[PDB]
Formats: sequence, C-alpha cells, structure tokens
Amino acid sequence: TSIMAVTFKDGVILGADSRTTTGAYIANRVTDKLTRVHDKIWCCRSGSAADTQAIADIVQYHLELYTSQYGTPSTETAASVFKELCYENKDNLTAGIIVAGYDDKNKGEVYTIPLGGSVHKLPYAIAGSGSTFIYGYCDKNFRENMSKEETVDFIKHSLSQAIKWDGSSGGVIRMVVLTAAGVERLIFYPDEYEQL
Amino acid sequence: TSIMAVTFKDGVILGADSRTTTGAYIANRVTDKLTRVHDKIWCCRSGSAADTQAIADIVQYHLELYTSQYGTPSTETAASVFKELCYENKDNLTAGIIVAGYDDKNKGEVYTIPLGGSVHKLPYAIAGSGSTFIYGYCDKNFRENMSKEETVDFIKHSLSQAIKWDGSSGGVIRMVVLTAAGVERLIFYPDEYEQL
Amino acid sequence: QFNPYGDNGGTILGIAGEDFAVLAGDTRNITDYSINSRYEPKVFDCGDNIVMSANGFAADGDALVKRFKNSVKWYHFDHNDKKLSINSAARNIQHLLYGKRFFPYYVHTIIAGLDEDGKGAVYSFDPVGSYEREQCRAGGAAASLIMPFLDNQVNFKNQYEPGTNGKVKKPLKYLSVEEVIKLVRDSFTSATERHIQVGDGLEILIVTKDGVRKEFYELKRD
Amino acid sequence: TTIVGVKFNNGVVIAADTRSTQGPIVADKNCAKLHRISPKIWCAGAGTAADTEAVTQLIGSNIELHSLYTSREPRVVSALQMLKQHLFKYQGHIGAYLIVAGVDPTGSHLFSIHAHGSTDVGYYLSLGSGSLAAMAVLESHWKQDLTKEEAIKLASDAIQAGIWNDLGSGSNVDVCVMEIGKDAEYLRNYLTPNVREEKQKSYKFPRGTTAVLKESIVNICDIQEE
Amino acid sequence: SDPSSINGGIVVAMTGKDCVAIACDLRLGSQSLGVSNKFEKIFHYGHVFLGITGLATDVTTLNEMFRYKTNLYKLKEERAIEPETFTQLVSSSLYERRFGPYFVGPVVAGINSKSGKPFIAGFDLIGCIDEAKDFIVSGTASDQLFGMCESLYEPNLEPEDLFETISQALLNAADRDALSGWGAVVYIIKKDEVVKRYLKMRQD
Amino acid sequence: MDIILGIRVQDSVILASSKAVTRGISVLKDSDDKTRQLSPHTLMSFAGEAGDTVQFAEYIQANIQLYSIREDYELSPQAVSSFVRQELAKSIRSRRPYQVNVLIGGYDKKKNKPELYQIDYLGTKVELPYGAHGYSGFYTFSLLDHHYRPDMTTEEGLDLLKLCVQELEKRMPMDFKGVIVKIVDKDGIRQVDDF
Amino acid sequence: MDIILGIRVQDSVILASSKAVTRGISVLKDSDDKTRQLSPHTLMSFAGEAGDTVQFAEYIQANIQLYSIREDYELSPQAVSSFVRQELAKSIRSRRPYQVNVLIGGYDKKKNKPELYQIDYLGTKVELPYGAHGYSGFYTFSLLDHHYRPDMTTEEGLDLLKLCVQELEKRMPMDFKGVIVKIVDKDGIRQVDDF
Amino acid sequence: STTLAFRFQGGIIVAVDSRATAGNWVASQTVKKVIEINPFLLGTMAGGAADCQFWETWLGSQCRLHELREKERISVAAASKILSNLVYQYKGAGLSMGTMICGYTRKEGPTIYYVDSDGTRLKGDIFCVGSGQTFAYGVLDSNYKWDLSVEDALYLGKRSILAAAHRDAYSGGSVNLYHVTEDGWIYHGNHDVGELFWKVKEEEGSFNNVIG
Amino acid sequence: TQQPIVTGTSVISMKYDNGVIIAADNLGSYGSLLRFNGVERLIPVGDNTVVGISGDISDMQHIERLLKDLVTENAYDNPLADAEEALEPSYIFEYLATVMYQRRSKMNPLWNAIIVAGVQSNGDQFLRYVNLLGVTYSSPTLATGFGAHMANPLLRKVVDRESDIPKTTVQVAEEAIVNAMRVLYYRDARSSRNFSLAIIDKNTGLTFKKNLQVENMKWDFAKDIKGYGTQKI
Ligand SMILES: *[B]([O])([O])[C]([C][C]([C])[C])[N]C(=O)[C]([C]C1=[C][C]=[C][C]=[C]1)[N]C(=O)C1=[C]N=[C][C]=N1
Ligand SMILES: *[B]([O])([O])[C]([C][C]([C])[C])[N]C(=O)[C]([C]C1=[C][C]=[C][C]=[C]1)[N]C(=O)C1=[C]N=[C][C]=N1
Ligand SMILES: *[B]([O])([O])[C]([C][C]([C])[C])[N]C(=O)[C]([C]C1=[C][C]=[C][C]=[C]1)[N]C(=O)C1=[C]N=[C][C]=N1
Ligand SMILES: *[B]([O])([O])[C]([C][C]([C])[C])[N]C(=O)[C]([C]C1=[C][C]=[C][C]=[C]1)[N]C(=O)C1=[C]N=[C][C]=N1
Ligand SMILES: [Cl-]
Ligand SMILES: [Cl-]
Ligand SMILES: [Mg+2]
Ligand SMILES: [Mg+2]
Ligand SMILES: [Mg+2]
Ligand SMILES: [Mg+2]
Repeated sequence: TSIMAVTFKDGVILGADSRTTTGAYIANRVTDKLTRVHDKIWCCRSGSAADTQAIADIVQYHLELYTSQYGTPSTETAASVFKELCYENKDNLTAGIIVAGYDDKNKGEVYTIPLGGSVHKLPYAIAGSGSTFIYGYCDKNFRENMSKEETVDFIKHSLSQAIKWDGSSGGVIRMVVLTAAGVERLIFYPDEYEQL
Repeated sequence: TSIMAVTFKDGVILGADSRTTTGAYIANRVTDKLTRVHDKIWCCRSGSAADTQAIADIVQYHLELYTSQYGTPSTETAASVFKELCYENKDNLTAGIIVAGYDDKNKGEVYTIPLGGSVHKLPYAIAGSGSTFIYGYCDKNFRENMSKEETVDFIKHSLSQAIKWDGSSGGVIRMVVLTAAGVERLIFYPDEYEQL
Repeated sequence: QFNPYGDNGGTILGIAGEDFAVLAGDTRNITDYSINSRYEPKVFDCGDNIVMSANGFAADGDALVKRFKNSVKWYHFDHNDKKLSINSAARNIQHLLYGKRFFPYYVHTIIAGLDEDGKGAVYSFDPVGSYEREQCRAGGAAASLIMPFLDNQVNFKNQYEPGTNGKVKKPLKYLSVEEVIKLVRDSFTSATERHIQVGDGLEILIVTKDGVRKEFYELKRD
Repeated sequence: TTIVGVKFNNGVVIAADTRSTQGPIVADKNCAKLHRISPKIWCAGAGTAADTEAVTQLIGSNIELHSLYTSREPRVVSALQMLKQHLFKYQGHIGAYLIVAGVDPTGSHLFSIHAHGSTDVGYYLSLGSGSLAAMAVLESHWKQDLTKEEAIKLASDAIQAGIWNDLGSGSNVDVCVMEIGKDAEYLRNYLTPNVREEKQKSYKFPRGTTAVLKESIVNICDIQEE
Repeated sequence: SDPSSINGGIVVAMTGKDCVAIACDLRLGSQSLGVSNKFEKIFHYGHVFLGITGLATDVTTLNEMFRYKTNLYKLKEERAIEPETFTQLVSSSLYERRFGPYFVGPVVAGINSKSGKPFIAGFDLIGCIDEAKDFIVSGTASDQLFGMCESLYEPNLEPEDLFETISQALLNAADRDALSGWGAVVYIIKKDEVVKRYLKMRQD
Repeated sequence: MDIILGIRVQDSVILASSKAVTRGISVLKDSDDKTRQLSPHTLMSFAGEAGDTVQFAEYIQANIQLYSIREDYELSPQAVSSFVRQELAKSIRSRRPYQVNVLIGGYDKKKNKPELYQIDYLGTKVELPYGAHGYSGFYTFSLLDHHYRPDMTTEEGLDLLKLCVQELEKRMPMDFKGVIVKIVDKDGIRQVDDF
Repeated sequence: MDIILGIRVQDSVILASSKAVTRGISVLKDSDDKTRQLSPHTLMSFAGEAGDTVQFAEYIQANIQLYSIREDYELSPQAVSSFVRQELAKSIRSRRPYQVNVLIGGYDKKKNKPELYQIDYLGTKVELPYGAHGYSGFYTFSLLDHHYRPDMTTEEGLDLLKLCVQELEKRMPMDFKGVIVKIVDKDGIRQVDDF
Repeated sequence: STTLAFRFQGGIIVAVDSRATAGNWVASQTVKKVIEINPFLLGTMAGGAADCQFWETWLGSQCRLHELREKERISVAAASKILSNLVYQYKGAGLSMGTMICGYTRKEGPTIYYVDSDGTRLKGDIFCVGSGQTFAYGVLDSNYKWDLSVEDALYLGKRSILAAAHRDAYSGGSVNLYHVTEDGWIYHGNHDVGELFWKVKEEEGSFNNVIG
Repeated sequence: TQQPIVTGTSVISMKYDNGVIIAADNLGSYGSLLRFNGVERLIPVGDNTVVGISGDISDMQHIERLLKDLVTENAYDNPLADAEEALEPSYIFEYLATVMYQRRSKMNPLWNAIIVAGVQSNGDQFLRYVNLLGVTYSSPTLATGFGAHMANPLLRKVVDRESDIPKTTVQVAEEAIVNAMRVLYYRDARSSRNFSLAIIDKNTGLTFKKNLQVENMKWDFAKDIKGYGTQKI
C-alpha cells in the first residue's frame, strides 16, 4: 500500500493506490483506500483491510453521533477517536491510518497514526509499505502552501514511484481533494502515471 | 549503510557513508567503505564488515595475480571474481557489493552483486539499508552522460537523504572519482550535506 | 516477550547481638553492567523499633516495604496503638509474601530488632514467605561470599581450643556492638573486592532499647 | 573490560583495566590485558581471556619467525592481517576482540580487530564492556596533534571512566607507550586507585584450632642411593 | 546435566612466608548421591602440586596426562619441571581442546627450587592463567571460598599459621555447599619438606 | 539393565546382579547373567543401554584374554580397572558413546587382597569396600554404612547382601526377578546357585 | 495406580486390584485398597492419577449414598454406571479433568444377575463379561478369551483370576505387591482375605 | 530433606533433618521441619519450605476452630483430610509438599497419614519422605518391630536420619526427635550431625568405610 | 505484553547548586527508520517540574495526557492550587511510579523510561528515575538508554557525589549536558542533532529551551582515514 495526505494553500489532498494483496496474488486491483468518516474528514487506510474497515466504520458512527449532538467535529477530534481505538486495542490491531480534513477555521490538517497508536500532526504524511521508497523524494520536493495543481502533481509523482518499486502497491492512483469549494474525486490510470 | 556507484561522461564515481553499527551503538563513525581492489577498480561494501573485507582482500589478491600474468583486468572480470566468491559461498556470507571501474576501452562501468551472488550491469546502482529510502529520488533524478560536478551533486544529495532517514547510515560522505585523469578522493562533512 | 522481573543487585546482612541487633546493606543499585545509583538506601526504619530490607528486584522490594510500613500503621489503628513485636511482624510478612505465591515478590527479605525479652532478633524470608528466626543471615548477590565467614567468625564453626586437638570446641562467647560492626565492615569490604554488584557505600542500622541509630561507611567505587 | 588506543605526535599509546570476571564474580583483581606480539607491537584484548592470550601468542610466534626469515623488524599490518584471517576462518567462535598498536619502519599504527575478522583504522579506539564509557571520554577530550604526555593522560582517563562506571571493569590501569625511534615502555600498574583499606580485625587463628586426623611426610624427592 | 557440577568438589591454594599451601575436599558423588569419601583431587609431579576440580573422569584423565608429560619432560631435560613452566604446560594442553574441552578447574601450587619463590596459579576449563599473589580457588563452592579467603587471608603467614587459615577457609566454604565435603586434605609445602594433614569435618 | 551390587570383604569380593531383562512392556527373560569373566581372578558385572552392555563387556573380555595369552600372565585387578576406565573415558567423547556402567571385582594374587572397583560410563573410577550402580545405591548404601566391616567373612558378606536384596525387593517398584550372586577369591570365581 | 481386573461369572462379579502405591522412586505402601463400596450390592474399583482417584471415588460414593437415603432404595448397577459415566463425560471437557479409570461390579437384585461395567476417564462405558484398565488387559484378555464361560462358578472365577495374576507377576516389569480380591453377589460384598 | 515417622508399641516416633538448599547452595542447617500443630498433632515438612510452613500453620488454625466448635479434639483422619482437600483445590498450580500428619486419639490410637501436593492421602505404619527417603528406609525396614522400647525406637529414628544425612547431599545439619504418646508429643532434642556421626561411629562400630 | 513501535532514545539529567537540568532529543524512530523529526519528549508540569520520557511514543502521549489531567484535577476545589497546594515534583513522580508498577503487575506495561526533574517547595533539588518495570532510583546524575552508558560517565566527572552539588554552577552543568548530547549524536544510531533542554532553578524558575542543535563537531580527521588496514589510497 502506498498512501499519503498533503496540506496546501486551499486545503488538503489525500492520495492512494488501489492494490489489495493476499501474499503475491492481487485480490483486488481497483480498491478504494480513501474512505469517508465525515463530509470533509477522510482517511487513508493501510495494514489489515478488515481492521481498518472496522475502525473506519466505528469512527464514522462516532462522528455521526458527535454531529447530531455538538455539530461538525474538528479534524483533531476525528484523529483522537481513531487514536483511542488504535491505542487501546494495539495488541489486536494492524492498522496504519492517515487522517485528513478541512475546517474553515483551521483549514487543511493532516494527522498520521502509525502502528503503536501515537498521533502526529504534520504538514504532509506518507504511509504504507510503498512509502519507504519515497521518503527521499517527498522530503526534497515538498513545499508549504502549494497550489492545487502542484499538490496533485506532487502526489501523482510520489505515488508513481512508490507503485514502481513496491510490489504491494499498484493499479490506479485515487485522490480526494478537500477544500472550501467541496469534495472532488480524481483518478489516474497506469498509462498516465507510468510515463512520468 | 548507504552506498552507490554512478557512471557519467568521463567515467564513474563511487559514494558511501561512514557509519558502522553494532545494534544501535556506532562502533565506527569514520569508516571507509570505498575499497580498492585495483588501481582503477574499486568497490562499495555493505552487509557484514568481516565478510566484505575478507572478500575484498581475496579479490585484490586475485587481480594482483591476474595483472602479473595477463595485464590489467577489465571491470567485468573483477565483478566475475566477486560473483564467484559470493555465489559459491552464499550460505555462509552476508555481503552486498557494488563493483565500479574505469577502462579506456569500456570507460565507466558499474556492476551490483546482491545477497544471492547474482550479477547485474547497470548505468548506476544503489545498495545498503539506506538505499531503500532513495529509490524514488534516484530514479527521478538520474540521467546518462552527466558531468563530474552534476554526478557529485547527484550522489551528495542522494546519500544525504539516505543518511537522514536511515539510522544505520551516517557520518561523513566519502566519494572516489574514477576517470582517465586518475583517482580522486572526496569527503563531505555533516554541516555541508545536512543543509541540502 | 515481556519480562516483569529484573535484578537490581546489592547485598544485605543482619546480625543479632545479646541486647542489640544490626541490619546492614550496601547502597549500590544496578542493572546488568551499569550503575544506577551509588547511594540508594535499601535498609529502612519501619517504626516500632523494627528495621527491614527486601533485596533483589527493587520494584518488588520497595512495594513490600511500603506495604509492611502500611501494615504497622493499620496495626496501631486497629489495636489501640499496641507495639508490633518482631515475631508478629515476621508472621505478618509471611502472609504478604505468600499472598503473591503464584506471582512472587522477587526479593530476599530480612528484618531485625528486639524480641519481647529485650534480646536481639533477626528474621529471614525467602521470596514466597517461608521464614525463620536466626542469629545471623546475609542476603542478596554476595550472600554466598559472606555467610561462610559468619559461620566461622560469629558461631565459631570448625574452631577448637588449642592443645586439645579437636576435642573441645571454642566456647560461644557473646559479641559486643563494636565487635559486630567490625565483622560487618570486613564482610562488605571482602564482598566488594570479589563481587561486581557490591560497592560504593555501606549503611548500617543499629537497633537497641534506646532506638534506631545509623552509621555510614565508604566502599570502593569500581 | 575497558581497553583503549590513542595516537599521538610521534607514536601510539594503549591502555587497559586489570579486572577479569566469571559472571558476577571477580576471578582476578590484577589481570594483565596488555600483550606483546613483538618488541614494538603490542595489543590489548577483550572478550574470552584464553582466546586473546592464545591468538596473540600464535601470531606473535609466527611474526617472530617471519621477522627472522625476512631480516626485517615486524610490521603492524602483518600482525593485523594474520590475526584477521585467523579469526575470520573460525567464524567468530574464537572470542578475541583486540586493539592492535605499534611502531615499525613504516611509522606508527593503530587498529582494532573483532572476533568475526573485521578490522578498523582510527586515531582513537575503545573495546570491551566499558568501551562506551571510555569512548565518551575520548570523544569529549581528543584532539589532533596530541603530545606523549597528553595521550597517556587521555588514555588512562578513558580507562578510569570504564573502571568507575562499568561493572565489567575495575582495579588498576595498565599502559604501554610505543614512540617512534625509541624502546616501547610497558607501564604495568601505571595507576593504582583501588587499594583495599586496612581490615578492622586480624583473623589469624590460634595454633591447634583445626582438628586433624592424620599427619605424614610426603616424598617429593627421587629414589635415593644406597 | 552441567558437567562441572555432576561430581562436585573444591580446591583452594594460598601463599605464605617462604611456603605455599594447597587443600581439597574428598567427596565424589553422582548429583545427590554421595559415592566416595576418598577421592583426592590434589596430585604432585616432583615438587610441583596440581589440584583439579570438576568432572571426575577428566580429573583422572588429566592427572594421567600430566604424569605422562612431566615424566617425558624429566627424561629429556634431566631435571624436575618447575611451577612456572608446568603452569604454561597446563594452559597449552587445555587450549588444544578449545572446542571440545575438559570440564575442569585446575590449580597449581609449589616453590621454585632455584629462586625459592612461592608460586600459585589457577585456570578456567580452557587454559586461561590466573596468577594471583595471595590465593586461588576452584570448584562448586568457589563463591564461598572467595568470601572466606578474602576476609581470612593476610600476607606473609608462617607455615603453621597458614595451615590454620587455609583449613578454616576450606571447611567453612564446604559446609555451605551440598556437593562438597565428606573429608578434607591440606598440604603444607616448604622448600624441602612437605606435610600432609587430613582434617576432621562434618560428614553430611 | 537394572540392579548390580558389589561388596569387598576380608578375603573375597561378592557381586550380585539382577536376572530380569525387560523390553518395555514385557519381561522377556528372568535368568540373565549380567557378567563376564575377564580373567581367572577378575569378574566384571555391567548395566546400561541394551546391546551396548554385552558388546562392551565381550570387547573388554576379548582384550584381557588377548593380554593373558601374549604375556602368559594375569593382569592385576587395578591394571584391568585402569584399562576399562580408559576405554570408557575414550568412549564418552566418541560419535556414539558406550552407555555402560560396570563393577570390577577381583582378587589380587600378588598382594593377597580382594579389590572392588566402581566405574560409570563417563570413565569415573573409584575403589570401594562396597558399591552399586543406578538406583540400587539409594536403598543399599545406608544398610552397608551400618553393618559393614573390613574383617567380615564371605558368609557374613552374603548375609549382609541378602539384607540388601530384601530391602530392594520391598521398596523398588520394578520386579528385577532376583539376583545371580558370584564370589571372587584366591581360588577363582564361583556362582552361588541358591539365593 | 496400576492394575485393576474384573470378571462376571454365573452368580457374582469379582474385582481384583493391586496393593502397591509408588511415589516415583519408592513403594510407600503395599496394602492399599483401591475400591469403594457405593451401595450394599455395588462396588467400584479405580486407577489413574494420584489424588484424583480417591477424590473421585469418594465423591461418587457420597452421591450414591445420598440417593439411597433420599429414596430408601438401592439404584441398579446399570443406573449407577450411567451416573458415573456422565460425571466422567462432564469431567473430560472441564478446566482440569478427573484422570480416573474405573470398573463397576454390581449384583442387580431385581433381575438376579451380576453385572460388570468398564468406564475410562473419557466417559467410555461398556458392559463386559470380563474387563481391565491400563496394561493389565494386554496380558489377561487372551487368557480370559480362552478359559471364560458364562456359567462358571465363583470358585472357578477365582481360579481363572489366579491364572491372570500369575501371568501378570511373570511378565509385568512393575512389582504391584499382589492384589486385594472382592466378590459381589446377592448377599452383598465380601473380601477374600487369602489370595 | 529426610523425614520419617513410624507407629510402634510406645506410640509414634517422628524424626527429621534440618537442611535447606537452593541448588547446591546450603541455605540453612537450622530449619524446623516439624510443626507443633497442637499438644497432640505433629506435621512433617518436605518439598517447598513456604508451602509447607504456611499451610501447616494454617492447618493448626483449622484444628483449633474445630475443637472450639465441636468441644472435642480433632481426629488425625479429619486433620489430615482438611490439608489434603485444600492442596487438591490447588492441584496443577504448582504447590510442592510431602508431609506426614502424626497424632494419637482415643478412637484411633497412634495414627500417621502421608499427605501430598498431588492430592495423595495414605494411612500407614511407616513413612519416609524427601530426597533422602530411600536411605532412611533401608535402616528402618531392617530394624523395625512393633515391640520396641521408647528408648530404642527414638534411636532407630535418629540413626535412620543420620544414614540419609551422610549419603544424601540435600539432607543434613541436625536431627530433631519427637515421641508421640497417649498423653501428647515430647521433644527429644536437637542433635548436630557433626557430633552425632563421630559418636555413633565410635560407639556402634558402623561407618567403617569412613576414617576417624 | 506488547512491543514498542515508535520510540524515543536517551533522556539525560543532573543536579547543580541551585537546581536541576534535563535534556532529550526530538526524534521518534520507527525501528531503524528515523520517521518523525519534531517530537517533544520533555513535558513540563507547572513551573517547578519537567518529566523526560524515553521509549514508546504512543505510551508517552498517554502519560502526557495523564499529567495534563493531573493538573486539572489538582485545581479542583483548591484555592491554593497556584501556591501552597501546587503540584510538587515528588507528588508527580510518586503518581507515575505507582502507575508504572501497577501496569507491569498486570503484564501490560507502559514501555517507557522516565526521569522526573524539578525543585521542591523548600528549594531542594528533585531528580528521580522510573521505568516500565516500576524500578526507581535517585542519583546526582540520571540517564536513560544509551545515555546511561555514555552520558553518566561524563556527568559524574562534574558531580561525583552529593558534596559536589553545591560546588557546581549552572554554567558548568549546562556545558556538561550539552557536551553529553553531542557525544550521543556521535555514537547513538537512533539519535538526532536537534534537541530540547530544560533548567529548573530555585531562583530563576523554569527555563525551557527548544530547537537546540549539536554544534562544534569534530569530523575533519575523517579525511585521513583510508581503507581498513593495508590500503593507502
Ligand atoms: B496495503 O498493501 O497495505 C493494503 C491496504 C488495505 C487497506 C487495502 N493491505 C493489504 O492489502 C493487506 C495485506 C497487507 C499488505 C501489505 C502490508 C500489510 C498488509 N491485505 C489484506 O488485508 C487482505 C488481503 N486479502 C483479502 C483481505 N485482506
Ligand atoms: B552497513 O550498515 O551495511 C555496514 C557496512 C559495513 C561494510 C561497514 N555494516 C555494518 O555496520 C554491520 C552491521 C550491519 C548493519 C546494517 C546492515 C547490515 C549490517 N556491522 C558490522 O558488521 C560490524 C559491527 N561491529 C563490529 C564489526 N562489524
Ligand atoms: B573483559 O571484561 O572483556 C575481560 C577481558 C579478558 C580478556 C581478561 N573478559 C573476561 O573477564 C572474561 C569474561 C567472559 C566470561 C565468560 C565468557 C567469556 C568471557 N572472563 C574470562 O575469560 C574468564 C573467566 N573466568 C576465568 C578466566 N577467564
Ligand atoms: B527438603 O529437602 O525437602 C527441604 C525441606 C524444606 C521444607 C525446608 N527442602 C528444601 O530445602 C528446598 C529445596 C529442595 C531440596 C530437595 C528437594 C526439594 C526441594 N528448599 C527450599 O524450599 C528453600 C526455601 N527457601 C530457601 C531455600 N530453599
Ligand atoms: Cl479495503
Ligand atoms: Cl569496514
Ligand atoms: Mg543517520
Ligand atoms: Mg565491586
Ligand atoms: Mg561412579
Ligand atoms: Mg548430606
């Protein structure tokens, strides 16, 4: 799995590959790893498909119940709910989740939650087996306050390399853009991103 | 360990960090991993320090004896001698070696020999624990027929990132330039390459 | 896998006199080949003229002492400020230790004080609560170095009277507090020489009818 | 064990503590860890004591025969090469961790050797259980262009750091100075900061205290004449 | 299972003024079962004395081996082997079995016949030499012996005083070890007379 | 196999050895003689792993008989015991060691003294007034410690041996089917046919 | 414990059980009665792990005695055997199962027939003319297969039982110190004091 | 540990050794392996020191409660069964106990029960328990009779422990003797093996193997 | 029982005449990967205490939340929350020590090593250690992980015993701490150049220094080192 979330001037963009593997067999080549826990709070999932689905479903329930009582939750709040589940059940879970969301007050925010259940607020985050191969590239090429088009290119190029080198990553590159304007889904096919 | 060899217009350049570790203790922070098996045939060493030293010493002996009988050996020949030792003793060795050399007929050549003992001739090669973090960066930034100054910058930037992310890599960045002009040693200190 | 036990080293020594008792222990605290502290008190005044030390795994040692000190406090509350006798304290400690029979306090416990006739008393425990009153006992890392010396120099074992050749034993004459402190100091000096976990400092607590007194002596720091 | 090696202006110095241990017990309080390979090539050893001793004697013996064969004073690189190839062959099972130093016609040299056969070059080195305490001192106080007096001071201070802070090290500091164009000076017990204090009591027994069953003269002499 | 503590036993050696002493217990057992109370662990080749603790078959084997080697030495050299030289021979012989060692704890004691200097030495099972000025200990109650020797010992003891010190060191150490005891022997060694004394001790 | 005992009295050595042979579930034989005559005045009893015991005993027997023919002379019990010990001390560091424990009872015709040697599979030799291998000694040594004398007769030795066997038959779980008793003295070796 | 046997003849059931109790190295007792009377015409012998055997037997005994008092009536051997089987079948899936094998010998006063039930620790019940637990059956079933009849007398049953015990004493490695024999018939339970 | 107890004409003899070990290390030579449950009941201790000490002093509390509730001395059968039923609850957990419960009541006479941490409870005339039990059995079985005098029975028990103290490495220190009669138990002193061995050897003519 | 995932390395500290100093680097490692470069591992509690934590970062964040909650709870119904009844270093430590030992006793430890540095009400210096096993000890100098092996030897040369504390100034003490951090960067493979340092003085209060860097490093001598023995070029 190759997943990442990147804050930029107008908000935040989530990115992910579409490969699910059972050993070396690709059980699903068109997987959607960008999942919605609230209108403008999404997450990227890596690790166990069952665990991360179960967690995301529980979080979506918690935030739906939060909204009914206290109004729209912050991205920090959503990250905290993910953390609570990942930390307290660390012995039984294999889940690496990146939480990304857009407020109007706080704008674009990214929180990464690795295996232990710790929380880290960052300008951008990378995760999954394929992320190892792009630490160098992403550190050198990331800038703060990029444009939408620049951020899409940054994610497209980054995940392209992660896919190229990681066998557990592949298929299409899915992206989700989170801004004041709304929620936009993007997709990029092999013929496009392989020639980069 | 972060090591690499890169062919360019005038020949080939070898690059390496200087860290040797026993677990998390840095047993030597100023190690020389760029070692000489012939006048203009050098290698980069990764894996066991004992194994790669023992191998390099045996290869230097073989090429010294080759030279006395048949004249200067090719880089391909040197790689073959490394391979023979690494392949036939694969069960007992932990050695990842990059062989790089300069002929006048063949110019700059790079051969990489991973754990199994297979040989791969490449325009450039990367290896060691820290190489994982720069596959993305090196693939995107490598060009054929670069200049000396460009190749030095490519290696300096690449190993800088490998050092930054890999705990097993660190210290100074050593480099060895192999051209028709001769053999040049370069060194780059933390204050220089960390700010890149 | 998680290992809930550790070894903090150290060594302790209790000697009962005719109208006094001493409980000594080195002040060094360690893990593996490192020194944590050169002065970490190990022998404690627990009230009611009783001194205690629980040597081995320090976390369990501190827990036990803490719980016994607590037991002394509640013994006063529940029984009209009655003085907890050394024999009663010993039995109470057995139940504290055996209560964790299937997940033991990993310590060698020794207490010292005076019995109800005013005579010197030392009691010794194993980790799971078995106990016994003794005239002499060393505990901890260098216990194997010290005990034989105390068999010889306190109980005059294998010693006989000159001229008789093995027929008449050396008589078991009583030892003064000055004489006992000499033997304690020599025991720890010798233990420090040959045991790597022993050193830094020696702290001795002396118990008499007048109360609890303290003496400190330097030990080699290598 | 704490062993160190320090390069200086006109030579090299090595040092070592004098404690040997079987588990948590001290076997010897004044152990000699500085070994002579040749007159002006000395090495300090950590790890398995029999191994450091044996591997030093063997290579030292072969170095002597080599020196006689070639009519040349032995070189440190020769001792280094012979030690590493021997240790490599035995795949780490010979537990010898060595700091090899010396002066020869090529100059002054300082190397380390590990049990699996890997060698390292340096201006300052440390090995053994107290190497971290020693390396802390070396990393704090080492500089280029040290004098003889400064290097001895630095080396012994690094051993002291091991003596006091590492339980695997203790007792005394041994030193060996190897200067170019001079005889190597072996300073046995250079420092003695761990003398035992006087005991409180004398434990000399009265004669006849032990019970005896039988007495007899033992014949140590050979078969006699007449 | 552990070869060095199947049979049990102990040896201790000490230096005095112009003299040395070496002592051992007499027990041989099969773990808990006591088998023999006459198993002496001190041997001598000329004026050089050797004590050996550990696995009993190896104790016997090594004695026979060093008798073999010291007898050949004497025939070729035309003189008795000295303690310093014998110490090196023990070390060499043990190290040749580096990866298949004799499970023993040897102790050498004697006086150099030419210089008159008292000498003691100890070894691990594979040859390392511990050449102490004061004392050497070995066996299943070595921890106990270290504690006794370190407190009781003082330098320059006269032969008859040294006897008392070493005897009390052995006896009280053995009594704190299950696999040692069942009798004891003490050798007092001077430049040209050696006295052997069997000690009365508890038989449990 | 199981129980082998030995006792040295004034003028003879007496060896007692069980008759049972057990292949796991069943007792295949109840009349097995666990001994070999090495020389006219030297007897060796044995117990250990199946096959190894007999193979070792017969190998020792052959070697001593060879020595006897070559020199036209009988080796002393001490000499035979030393030879046996060395073979076992050699064996313990072999590819597959002999798993055999032995007692050697002999009468030395030169010194006019009986001699009993106990040797285990490691090559551990001890000369004793009385000895045993396996779990036998755990029951029998306390009795022998109480009743034994150096000046006992052969008949007194047999009575003290009966007391040992009775204790074993009372307290040991395994039925060892009684013992074959053999006496070694100045006149040679003979078997007590009623015990 | 070790050997327990059972045989059902014309008019009675005979149970034989060894007397030995062995704590590893030593035989602590040679007169142990490995049986409990559950009711006047029902006897249960038992063998298995130490402690569990007696604890289980006495627990069953108490339950049947309770039933007898409550109803003023003796349960049939078949009914008692079914109760015992259920307790063991319950036990085998417990935290710590009863490691006990039993024989139940009873005389049914209603049908005027002897009955022998063999039940192992798993709760495996079978009604048999003759039965055994452990390694006993390996030796004894061949003899019983040859000599047994349904119309045998009690005296003939005891003779056939002696032939079983003799075979066991010949071929089994362990000394089980003989057996206590008990007969169950219309008149109740009695012990054969000479066997 | 070597502990024994046997029934005879003059009641019961109980004899125990005094040694406690941790591996080969002799931890104590002065251990009290006999427990005075009441003036009529004794318990022996073998195996784990703590397990035995704790649960046998606990047993004394249960026996005291019985006679407070029933106004009558507890039987040896009932006292032994309280302990055996208790350890049976803990079966598997790793308790380590080998004990004899010894006493004398009117209804029972002199009685001995062997109680075990595996749940074993056995009534009997003679028992030896511990690592040196086999050594003690040898002396007992060859010299035991019903018609022994209190003086001769006491010596046989003392001698049987000595036999085991000599041979068994994990037994020794000293011998504690008790004699249990119709009117209660009676202590018969601590006997150091270091003095008892040489005394018995000289007077009895035994241990001719050892030199003195 | 678990295994630590994201981890923090050494925490080092020492006493001086008027207070205590404590320091720790800003790295969060993921095995050999130097994953997170902006992690604060010194957490102040009030104006008189700093808790330094090493080991598992998820457990560190949990402990951070416990301390935050402790301050909130202490203020409840407490008019002297910012005066006589404020949280002391000794109170904060004992609480943590209780939790650590309880968690190890349930076989579910907080996989950390903790040093509580601070100054008491009466001006006395407080410095005590606790870890995943619930083991506790005090010393003039204290350090965790690699710091224990490399920092303590250096810091003990300044303050070797109790009597050396009044003779040690804040300038000398800080100098020693900063040097120790450099040595750890040379030699610890799981350390970073960036670190935080905290001083708690009885006169000048709590001084918290962020974004410090290891400087004055010696690397020039590396250029002369060639090969591993015989190589000259
Ligand atoms: B990715 O590779 O980490 C991916 C993300 C997942 C959320 C779709 N995980 C998987 O494909 C996992 C295996 C795995 C691979 C690499 C790292 C960690 C885990 N696969 C599954 O969970 C899986 C596979 N087949 C069926 C169901 N689930
Ligand atoms: B590098 O990390 O691969 C490095 C290269 C070597 C040629 C100097 N190797 C080492 O540092 C190895 C350990 C190792 C770490 C990571 C990957 C593979 C191997 N160290 C040693 O071999 C070593 C350590 N201490 C003493 C001697 N040798
Ligand atoms: B040092 O701490 O490395 C020291 C140096 C030695 C060369 C004199 N080593 C030892 O003391 C070793 C420790 C050790 C113990 C066990 C296995 C391997 C190493 N000790 C000995 O070699 C030793 C122990 N007992 C007797 C003799 N030698
Ligand atoms: B005895 O050997 O069983 C003896 C009696 C015990 C009740 C004091 N036991 C022990 O000495 C045991 C060890 C042991 C030896 C042999 C067999 C079984 C057990 N010792 C201890 O339990 C013990 C307790 N505390 C400290 C040291 N040893
Ligand atoms: Cl999915
Ligand atoms: Cl290298
Ligand atoms: Mg790095
Ligand atoms: Mg010390
Ligand atoms: Mg034997
Ligand atoms: Mg004994």
